[PDB]
Formats: sequence, structure tokens, C-alpha cells
Amino acid sequence: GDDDEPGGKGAMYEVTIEQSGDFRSFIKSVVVVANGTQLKDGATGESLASPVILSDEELAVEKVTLSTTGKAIEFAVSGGVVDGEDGVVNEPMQWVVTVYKNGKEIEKKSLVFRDGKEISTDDLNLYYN
Repeated sequence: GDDDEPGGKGAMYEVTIEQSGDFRSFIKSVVVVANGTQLKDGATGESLASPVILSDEELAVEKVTLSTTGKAIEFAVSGGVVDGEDGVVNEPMQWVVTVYKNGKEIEKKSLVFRDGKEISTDDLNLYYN
């Protein structure tokens, strides 16, 4: 389509994020970096000009999946949250997070976030190539 350009190696990748517990009151933060290809948005399947950051409003859904339009050479997946909603008490939350390739799973995770206060935790710190 249009033209192609053979030469070299790499993969494809797809990350998921399910969002459990009280995630709707927790100002949360993610990165996505794609070597050698563009990203795709799980909401709609629109292509995206990576590298990109997801802010809390975008991460207000129950689940995201983001993937690669083509021959990717990397994934990098970091994130965390705070507790700074002017001191509202709620219940804690979780992030059930997984990473897939051009046709296999490679990472199979969860994390648990809880109340207290604002902090800085690279609580998710994943990467692949």
C-alpha cells in the first residue's frame, strides 16, 4: 500500500490495562514509546503519532488496550498514581496490566495502589524489544 521498504527485523506489540477498585478518583499517569512504528488507540482504532503520554481523563475508562500499526522494535510501559483529590477518602485501586507481541504474551502483571497522599512511584517500570 503506497510503497514498502524491506530490510531488518523487529516485532509488533500490544499492552493492556484493566483498572480495578476505586480508580475513578485517582489522578493517574502513563507513557507509551514506539520504535519504528506508530501506535493505535483502543477506544476507536485510530492511529497515533507516538511517543505519547496518557493523562487521567484518557485513563478514565475501565480498560485500555494500545497497540502498534506496524513493525515495532520496542515497548516501554511506565506509570503510577497519587492521592491528592483535596484529601477525599475512598477505597484503593489496582492495575491489571499485560504485554503481548506479534502473537504471544510476554508480561503478565498486576499492581495495587492505595490511599495516603501524593508520592512519586515508578510502580510500573516495564520495557521490551
